[PDB]
This record gives sequence, structure tokens and C-alpha cells, in this order.
Amino acid sequence: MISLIAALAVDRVIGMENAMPWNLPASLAWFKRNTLDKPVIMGRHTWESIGRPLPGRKNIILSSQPGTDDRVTWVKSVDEAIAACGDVPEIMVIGGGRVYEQFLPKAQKLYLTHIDAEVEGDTHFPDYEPDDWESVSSEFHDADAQNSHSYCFEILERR
Amino acid sequence: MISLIAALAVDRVIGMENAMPWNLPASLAWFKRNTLDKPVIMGRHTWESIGRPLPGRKNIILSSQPGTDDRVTWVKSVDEAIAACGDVPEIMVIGGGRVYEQFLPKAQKLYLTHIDAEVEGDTHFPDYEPDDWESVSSEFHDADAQNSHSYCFEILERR
Ligand SMILES: CN(Cc1cnc2nc(N)nc(N)c2n1)c1ccc(C(=O)N[C@@H](CCC(=O)O)C(=O)O)cc1
Ligand SMILES: CN(Cc1cnc2nc(N)nc(N)c2n1)c1ccc(C(=O)N[C@@H](CCC(=O)O)C(=O)O)cc1
Ligand SMILES: [Ca+2]
Ligand SMILES: [Cl-]
Ligand SMILES: [Cl-]
Repeated sequence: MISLIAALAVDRVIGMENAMPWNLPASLAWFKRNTLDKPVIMGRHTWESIGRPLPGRKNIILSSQPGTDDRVTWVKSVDEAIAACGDVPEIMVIGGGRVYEQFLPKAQKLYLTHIDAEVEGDTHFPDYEPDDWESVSSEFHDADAQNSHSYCFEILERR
Repeated sequence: MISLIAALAVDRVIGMENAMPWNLPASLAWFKRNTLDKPVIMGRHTWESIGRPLPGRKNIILSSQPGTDDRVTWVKSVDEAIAACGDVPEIMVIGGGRVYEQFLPKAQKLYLTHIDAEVEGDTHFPDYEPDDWESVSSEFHDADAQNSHSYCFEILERR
């Protein structure tokens, strides 16, 4: 089963190349809890933003360019990315924009962090029609001394 | 000698009701570089924001109320805070507003990270006379895969 996991600001803006303007450790912990022990597929920009292989996860990079690093798996296509994950119960797609566009058709679950921040951006998370998706769980949290903005975790299942 | 180290957004903002809306690992690395192996004096609210004692530094908290963590030294006056530093060459004051207000008149140097972020702040760095300080180093960086805003590191010496 293929799942997409993303953090969206107002209007579905998502990061593209530069780091996003927020500091949300509670949300990164949620990202960790939900991707640990599973394979993660991401594009080149995400991988440069992360800065190293996420531990406890099989790191798969989907890019047209070559593999700088040997601690992860470099693949040139969707089928190849899918294949490198082997047979597992759940494959996590962690972005960015293009990658999400490529897997959305095949996705069965969406884990999203909705963040109350207005950010000017080019890239948007794909339009997903919530009538094609059932929201199953939602949990809001206010900003605090450690989290810059209010955020809401949402899980949706494809119907 | 006492030095002040601060991160200022536009208009000298240094704090907000919640965590600052930025992700700047390169500035944190500069802050560690410049405070490592030194005593650091901070107020209670800055301590609470940090979450734990800073490693490799003697952490001193200036507060009127009693201490809640045995890992650090709690002090009730400027004089006590200084004294708790012992005999070292340089004492670093890490904020917040009021604490910077009480040490500025005794400071000979300032390490400032200026960040291009326009935000509404709650506290601000005390007003410094640009005719009383000499900029001895400056270094500009744009936002990147890991840093959400452009920033500039500056060190000033009291004329
Ligand atoms: C830039 N980036 C991609 C990123 C960040 N937050 C997201 N949040 C959501 N919900 N979804 C994503 N796809 C997402 N992707 C990052 C950056 C750092 C780490 C990271 O260091 N994670 C540690 C957790 C905290 C830590 O130890 O620093 C982990 O083990 O996953 C993860 C993703
Ligand atoms: C919120 N806060 C206060 C803070 C942040 N940046 C500043 N930056 C400057 N220039 N000056 C300050 N006084 C300042 N203070 C923090 C928060 C975290 C860490 C911290 O974890 N720094 C680690 C380095 C980064 C890391 O290990 O994650 C360290 O060892 O110093 C420091 C200060
Ligand atoms: Ca100069
Ligand atoms: Cl990407
Ligand atoms: Cl404080």
C-alpha cells in the first residue's frame, strides 16, 4: 500500500528547494513515528534538505541525476522505486511536489500536517478531492514555546 | 569581559509569544561555536525555550524565583550571575530582552545574527548606538535547503 506523507501550509503550498519558515518539532516527531521501519521514497531536493539518510528507514531517492552517496538507493523511475522497496506492508512517499504527483494515482493513504502559515510558494500539494478520500482522523494543536505555528495532523483513506 | 549574543529579526525583534518562525541550523551552529566552553547567562523564559542545559557550557539562570533543575546554577542578581562565572575571560549573555537590558552597559562585544524575517514581536533587542560600536566582521548568507531565511553574522566591539 502506498502512502503519501506531507506538511502543507495554507493553500497547499509545500516546500520546493529552500527550507520552510517554521520550526515544528512535534510535527517532525509525528513524521518520524509514522515512517520508522518502512521504506521512504523522496526526490533530490528533499534529500538535500534532510541532509543524511533517515535512520531506521530504507532511503530511496527518485532522480534523473546520478547517485552521489552509497548509503541510500538511487532509482530513475517509479517502477524502479517501487521495486526497491520489496514486499512490505506500507511504502511512504515523502515528497517533494513532482514525486507526490507521480504516486498520488497509486496512493491509498495520506498522512498530512496542516500548518497555519501563509507562505508564498510555487509548488502545491496536488489537488486531492476529499470525496475520493475519507478523512478518518484529525488532531489540532496550538503553537507553543517550541512550535512556531498551530498544526493539525490528518489521516485520510482512499475511497 | 561580557559579550552579548543574539538573533535579531527585522526591527530588532528577538522573541514572540511562540517559537520563532524560522529554521536556521547554520545560525545555531554559529551560536554553539561562539558559546562553547564558556559560561552562558540567560533568563528563565530563554531556559524554558531551550528545553535542556546547553552541553559543554556552564549554564547560569538569572531569575527571582527558585530553581527547578539541579543541572544548572540558579542566581538572583546580576552580581551573583557574574560571580558564578568565576575567572574566565569572557562571559556570554544569551537573552532574553530584560537580561540583555541589564548587561548591555557592561558589554564590550556583541555577536549578532541578523535574519531577514519580517515579524511582529513581543520582545526586542535593546537599542544600540551604532556610533558606540565598531563592526569588525560580517558574513552574508542566503536561505538554502536547510535554512529558511537569509542571515548575516556580525561581530561588534565597543568603541
Ligand atoms: C526537510 N525534511 C522533509 C520533511 C519534513 N517534515 C515533513 N513533515 C511531514 N509531515 N511530511 C513530510 N513529507 C516532511 N518532510 C525533513 C528534515 C529533517 C528530518 C529529520 O531529521 N527527521 C528525524 C527526526 C527529528 C530529529 O531527530 O532531528 C527523523 O528521524 O525522521 C526529516 C524530514
Ligand atoms: C531557542 N534558543 C535560544 C537561541 C537561539 N538562537 C540564538 N542565536 C543567537 N545568535 N543568539 C542567541 N542568544 C540565540 N538563542 C536556543 C534553542 C536551541 C539551542 C541549541 O540546541 N543549540 C545547540 C546547537 C544546535 C543543535 O545541537 O541542535 C547548541 O549546542 O548550542 C540554542 C538556543
Ligand atoms: Ca568594519
Ligand atoms: Cl524533492
Ligand atoms: Cl528570558
